[PDB]
Amino acid sequence: SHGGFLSCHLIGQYPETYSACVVRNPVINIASMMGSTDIPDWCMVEAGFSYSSDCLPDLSVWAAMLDKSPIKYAPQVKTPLLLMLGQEDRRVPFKQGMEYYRVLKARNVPVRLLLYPKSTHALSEVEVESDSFMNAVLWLCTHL
Amino acid sequence: PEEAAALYRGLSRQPALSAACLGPEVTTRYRTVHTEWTQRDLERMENIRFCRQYLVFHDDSVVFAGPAGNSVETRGELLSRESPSGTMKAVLRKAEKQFLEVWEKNRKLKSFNLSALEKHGPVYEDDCFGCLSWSHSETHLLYVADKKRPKAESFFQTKAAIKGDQFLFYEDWGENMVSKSTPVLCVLDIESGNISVLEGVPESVSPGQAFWAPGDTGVVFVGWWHEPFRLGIRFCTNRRSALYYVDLTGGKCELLSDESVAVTSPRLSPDQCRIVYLRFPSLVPHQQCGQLCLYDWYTRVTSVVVDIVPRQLGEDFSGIYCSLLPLGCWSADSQRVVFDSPQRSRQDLFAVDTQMGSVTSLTAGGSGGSWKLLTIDRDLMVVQFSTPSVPPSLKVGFLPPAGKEQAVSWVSLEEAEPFPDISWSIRVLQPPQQEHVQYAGLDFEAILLQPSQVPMVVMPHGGPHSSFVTAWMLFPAMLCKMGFAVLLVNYRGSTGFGQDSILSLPGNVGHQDVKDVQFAVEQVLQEEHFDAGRVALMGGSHGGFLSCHLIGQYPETYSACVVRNPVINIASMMGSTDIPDWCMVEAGFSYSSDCLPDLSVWAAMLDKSPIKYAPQVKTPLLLMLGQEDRRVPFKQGMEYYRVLKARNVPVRLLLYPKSTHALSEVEVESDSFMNAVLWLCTHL
Amino acid sequence: PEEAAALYRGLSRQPALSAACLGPEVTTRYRTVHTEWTQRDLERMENIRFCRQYLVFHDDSVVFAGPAGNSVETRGELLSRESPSGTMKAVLRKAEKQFLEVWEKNRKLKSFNLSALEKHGPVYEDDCFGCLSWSHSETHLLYVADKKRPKAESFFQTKAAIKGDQFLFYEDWGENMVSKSTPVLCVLDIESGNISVLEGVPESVSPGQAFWAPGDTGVVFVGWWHEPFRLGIRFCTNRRSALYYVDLTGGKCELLSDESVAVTSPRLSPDQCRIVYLRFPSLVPHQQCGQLCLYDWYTRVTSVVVDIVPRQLGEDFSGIYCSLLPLGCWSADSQRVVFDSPQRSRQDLFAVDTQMGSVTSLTAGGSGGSWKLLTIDRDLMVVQFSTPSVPPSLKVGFLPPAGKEQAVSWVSLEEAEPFPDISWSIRVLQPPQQEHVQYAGLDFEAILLQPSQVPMVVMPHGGPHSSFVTAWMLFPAMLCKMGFAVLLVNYRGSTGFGQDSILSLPGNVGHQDVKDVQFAVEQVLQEEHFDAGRVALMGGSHGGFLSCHLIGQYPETYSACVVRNPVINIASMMGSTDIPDWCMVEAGFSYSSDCLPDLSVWAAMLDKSPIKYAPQVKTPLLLMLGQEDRRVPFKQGMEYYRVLKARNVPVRLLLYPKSTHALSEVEVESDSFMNAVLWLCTHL
Amino acid sequence: DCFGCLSWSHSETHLLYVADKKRPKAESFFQTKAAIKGDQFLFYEDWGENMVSKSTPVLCVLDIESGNISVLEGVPESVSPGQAFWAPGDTGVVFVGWWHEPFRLGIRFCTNRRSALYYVDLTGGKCE
Ligand SMILES: CC(=O)N[C@@H](C)[C@H](C)O
Ligand SMILES: CC(=O)N[C@@H](C)[C@H](C)O
Ligand SMILES: CC(=O)N[C@@H](C)[C@H](C)O
Repeated sequence: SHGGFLSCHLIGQYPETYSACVVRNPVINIASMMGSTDIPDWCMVEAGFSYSSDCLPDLSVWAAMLDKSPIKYAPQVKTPLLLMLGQEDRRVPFKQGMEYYRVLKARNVPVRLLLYPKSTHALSEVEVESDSFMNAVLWLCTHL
Repeated sequence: PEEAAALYRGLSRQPALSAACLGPEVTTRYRTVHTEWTQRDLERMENIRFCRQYLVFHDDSVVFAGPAGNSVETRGELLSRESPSGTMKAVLRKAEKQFLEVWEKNRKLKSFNLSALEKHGPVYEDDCFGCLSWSHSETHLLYVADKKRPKAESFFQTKAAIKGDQFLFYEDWGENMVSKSTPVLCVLDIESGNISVLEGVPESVSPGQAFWAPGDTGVVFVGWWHEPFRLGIRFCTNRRSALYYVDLTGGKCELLSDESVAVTSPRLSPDQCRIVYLRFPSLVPHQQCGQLCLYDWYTRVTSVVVDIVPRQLGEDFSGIYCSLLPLGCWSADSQRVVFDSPQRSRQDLFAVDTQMGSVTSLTAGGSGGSWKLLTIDRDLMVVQFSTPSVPPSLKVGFLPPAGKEQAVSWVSLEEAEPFPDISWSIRVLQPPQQEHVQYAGLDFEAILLQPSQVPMVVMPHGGPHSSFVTAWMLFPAMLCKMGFAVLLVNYRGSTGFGQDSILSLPGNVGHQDVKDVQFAVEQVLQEEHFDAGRVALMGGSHGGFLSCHLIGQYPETYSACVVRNPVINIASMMGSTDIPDWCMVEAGFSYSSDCLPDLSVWAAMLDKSPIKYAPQVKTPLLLMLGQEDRRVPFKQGMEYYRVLKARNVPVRLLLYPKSTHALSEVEVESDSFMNAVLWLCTHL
Repeated sequence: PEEAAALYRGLSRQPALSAACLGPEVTTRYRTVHTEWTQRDLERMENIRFCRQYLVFHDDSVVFAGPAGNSVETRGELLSRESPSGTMKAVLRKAEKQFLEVWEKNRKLKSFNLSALEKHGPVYEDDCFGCLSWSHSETHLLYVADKKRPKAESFFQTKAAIKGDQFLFYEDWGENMVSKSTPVLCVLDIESGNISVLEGVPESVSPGQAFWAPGDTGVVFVGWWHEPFRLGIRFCTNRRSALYYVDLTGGKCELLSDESVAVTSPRLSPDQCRIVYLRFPSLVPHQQCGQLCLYDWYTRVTSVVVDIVPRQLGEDFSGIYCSLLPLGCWSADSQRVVFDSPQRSRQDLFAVDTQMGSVTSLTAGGSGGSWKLLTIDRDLMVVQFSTPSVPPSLKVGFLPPAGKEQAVSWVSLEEAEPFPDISWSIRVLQPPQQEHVQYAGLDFEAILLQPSQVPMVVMPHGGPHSSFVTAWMLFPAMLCKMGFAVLLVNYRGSTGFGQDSILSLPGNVGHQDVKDVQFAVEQVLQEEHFDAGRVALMGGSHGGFLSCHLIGQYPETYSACVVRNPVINIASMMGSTDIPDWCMVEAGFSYSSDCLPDLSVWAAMLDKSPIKYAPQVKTPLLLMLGQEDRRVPFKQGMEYYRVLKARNVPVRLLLYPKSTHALSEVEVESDSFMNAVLWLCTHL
Repeated sequence: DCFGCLSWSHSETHLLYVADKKRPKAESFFQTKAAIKGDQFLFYEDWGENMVSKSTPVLCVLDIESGNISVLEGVPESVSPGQAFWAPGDTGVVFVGWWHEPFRLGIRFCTNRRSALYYVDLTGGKCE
């Protein structure tokens, strides 16, 4: 989640310091996230603007959320990545990981994706959790 | 609510044609024509498909024609194709599993269980990739089916395969193509019963629309490029593609057309010496005017039989706008091709010579109407004719020799009773300031329906590279029967008006078509003298986008609005859809796969979106959304709904948990239409 | 096992006719004939039903005939009936629920949901009671459906009806009629859409076979008596019944025939002035020779057009043995009736005049074959012809005027390729001592199939009041193809040999037919010079009872035996069968509802049971039983098996958990047949 | 855990819990009949993440002796109640009310939603 947001920021801004990365349901674009989520106030508060129910964001607000997003550092990533997404996630929509995956695939960077059709923001199902943990451990053992 | 329900029940009774074919000629001479029809059953809430047979006695003249039995309903049939000689018939049946059966005479010769053979995935039943072609030797069959994914198992499995790859990701072809990643060509031998997959298709290409080469030596197909992404393919004819030929044995592959432009709909002449297809020059708009290209099998040469008409090539032709050519389109002489294309605000049939290059309109003249060609075999043409005031009817004609094509006589196999309470007309409108510099002098049209103090309903088409034609439309007809004058607007950028009209729209979506619709409404109100107090809007998809723009920029001109799956924010839409290039092209920027938009691009899409005018809306609104829509995500309507609800504006919302971009389900369509009619009747 | 499977697959491919109808006459004159066929699909393990249409051009002569399309499979249709004028068509569709649809031209006019109206139970799809008749004014429909049982609830029900009657007992009509207690007549008005149940049927009578009276004033039906018990009705034509007429309004009821004899199959003349039905004089045997009775609607008089033939009325007639007359059986002149009846060891078509009383055989002479009449309209007859060496074929003929009926010419619409590797013949046998005193001079027949050191298979028919006819039988044909000579025996007591032959059998079942079968086998072995070392037996129901007797009474004459649902003890069967009368009659006693069998009765039944010879059986026996057989309790076979097993006699038992007395399910029939062949082959 | 509650009465004779409200029955326009027509596919907003099909809860009180179930009639219209418990003396119910006007923001992992503490009498619908 937010840890994935920080991990993407770290692998983007410091490319030659890490050898692997595993992220589950990350946040990639705040501006695109605001339109499709159940907590639109989270994006406004984290960006730095007060949230108003009867309001429409201006161009400066969108510019701020675009500048703070990790996708801005996408064309500098050079570390293998593994993503786990929940197709029924409603807090962080699953398209956020897919746009990052598309950007990384366009530049020919090794990326692995696993999509769970019935999971949620927590990945709390026994089978889902077991499979995700085993895949992450094998990925880390193989690359490191 | 009882009168509206009765009217809908009455108007949904009329059937619609789906396909046609011609049987072998029997010397007593006469022929049999097989027609397939579809209808809506409201008691069962389903789409019933049935079949019927007709007999035509011919001497190059239609001596006699009549029915030859009753209608028998068929269930479970996906694909069918009669034999080239008419002896046999191959059918695909979805009995959970899939079966391929070969009927001959009055007995089922053999049926094959495709699933239990464990060689491929489920077959393709769509029109973009689905194909079933008999061999020229009548001994083999060919079709397209999904590839076989290796079996996967969990890490912790009790055992008396790849472990961990259970939940891998497989990308599909966007809208209405769920779980369709990579198709493959399969060939079945009827005698032995074996199934073999071809081994010459390039890795980065998905094949389709295959047919057997002359001599049964190879397979000719159309390949679509899916590297690095899989863009949406429904309602889009700008995807990179090519024409390929692959030998049955050895895996040899050869290229037959250019690799930097879309090519589609290839057909083979009865003489088995030439191929004709459609080529699209540009890739920016999702629907444009193509050119008819011809390829010689022996001489190995290519030519352009028809070209792109800039504005209009004569008073009868405006360009080729059909996505798929008919399954049978050649003539007996193997020198002429008959197709059906839109023209202005109607649809017509055209015949094109592959040597001279002239195009002649067979249905030219008259007051209007829509004609559709179903098949042509041995110079016998089967045609469906529809008009806004009469349900579709069936007709059979004979193609006269070259130079006298316009003198064609029709025989009515099946005629439907018309509705004499609907009068329709076509109005031509010239824009004022509003005209651009590169493209000047263009005019658009609008169809007006009135009964034969009158409220009006304005309907713009989606697309925006689509068009309205004078055919049988259920909803406008029932609205006119209720007492509403209906105006369907074909603004600048529609199809059937030349390539310049299509090319003018991109880069100006939001400030040019809205003005065109408003001007059409104002001119019609001034001329026809209707009731200006009660005027309503009702648009679907892109039309909803235009309707929201209209109700935002002109608040005191309308009294109601009904929108289904509208587009509200382009910038937010770009991130979650299967066609990201649509937003970039409509905004005015070239689409690049390896690119990230800047702040100026986001500012442009924000300025062109209708949400910018949200705090000025003062008209009641009704929204219909599909929770499983993948072309226009359903959050787009919900953000507009939230903005309108915050300002305390009366809004009604209906969400269908299993619908799609089309709302094509019988129950969904019935409920949505009834709700819209009640809303319009109550508010107006 | 591969060769036998391939042979069965090849021989099961041939289709079989099910029904036929004739369309309206069109003046160009020509007519359309609709044929329905059934086939066995082994890949899906189901029975596929499809339809086909033919065209016949007539000038009272068949000028031309040929096919008019392909075959389309239909699923979910239970009952159908074309309109009397041919304009419309009513269909019953089992889409969980039941629908009644009215098709006209190329569109479904209206469909009614029968279940949601909550007026009656499920409709009847059988042939004994099922009926669907259009009104003479073409505005109403009539059918038969189960009665409505009042709702019941448990004593302890959580509530936000009768309590305690949840598990009440409702008696059904024996075999193959589960959950069918009391039917009722329902009339549906197409215009309004209402459904009304008639209110004149007597309480102690179940109605059926209804049709509209002349003038659309009332309904004429056949009523069956079910007081105090409900005896089995399948394969039985001796149940008390009568002919009743009930007015639509007022509930008036009238009787038209005698109330102390079975009457069935009433038909109405095209002139709408007379009715013809079949009357059965005796009630003892389950199948006998009836008489054709005629009733005048205006004069209110009754007469006997045909009577019971004691031995033989000429060299071409032996009596009427058909349970149901064809749906269309009258002629245009409304003075002649055409039916199909067995005669000796074949089946023929007969025409009977209702004024003179003479019966003429249209298919008289020739070498053999089986003819079946499907329909006759406007003196045009549709006929199915089958022979043991050729699958059934379709034919169309014209009925010549009176006095020259034997000069009828046929036109072959559809002909099936024959099998030239099978030769069949008919043998006549005269019994020795073995002849009774009351009935002397009777002779029986046997059909012999041989290829065109040979083992033989002997097959007696069930019934025992049934018969074998020279028609297309799958199992004897495949056995002959394997290399087995097949002998089908029609012992004394079969049908098609006069009333005396039928009446001789009762009271002597167990010591007379066994000797007849043994004599036939001995004579055939002596004459044809086959291999006496290898001779097998195979039979079902009564045939199984006979087979068991033979292998016990004659120990060293057979080398194997395959029985199916056999009768092993009549005494025990009496209390566990739906037809307890059969046991009493066959044993030689008069069945009485109010009677408890004495010791004498029991003794007789046990002495005729084949279990009294069990200690001597030494032939390997293959037993196939249907767990849900309600005609012959499956426990019968079990008791025989136990005895033989205890005495160490090779017995293999294959119990089907859902099969009935017929074991007709494709999955059961395919396995049973296959297993049988292997068994016989191995031992022989 | 946000709204679920089950509290015994102080007199040990009643029970109280929270359950979803009752939506009026709806039917299609074309229904075969031997209710509101057209409102079948109306929209009901839920409480965001992991709370699918949970729009407006209500307080229910069950009497063990008689077996009747009664819904309280004092909760304000624009407030969803929860975390209820019996007041001292078994005279009323004290609960926490969350505001859902005009939107329903997500509530899982969030503790900044506007709310208040309310007291409602069993009979009369008095609210404080
Ligand atoms: C409050 C929230 O949105 N959290 C997601 C970003 C992550 C599960 O942390
Ligand atoms: C191509 C596309 O996205 N169309 C939607 C906006 C609408 C169904 O028109
Ligand atoms: C009349 C009848 O069904 N009898 C049984 C014994 C058998 C099926 O023959």
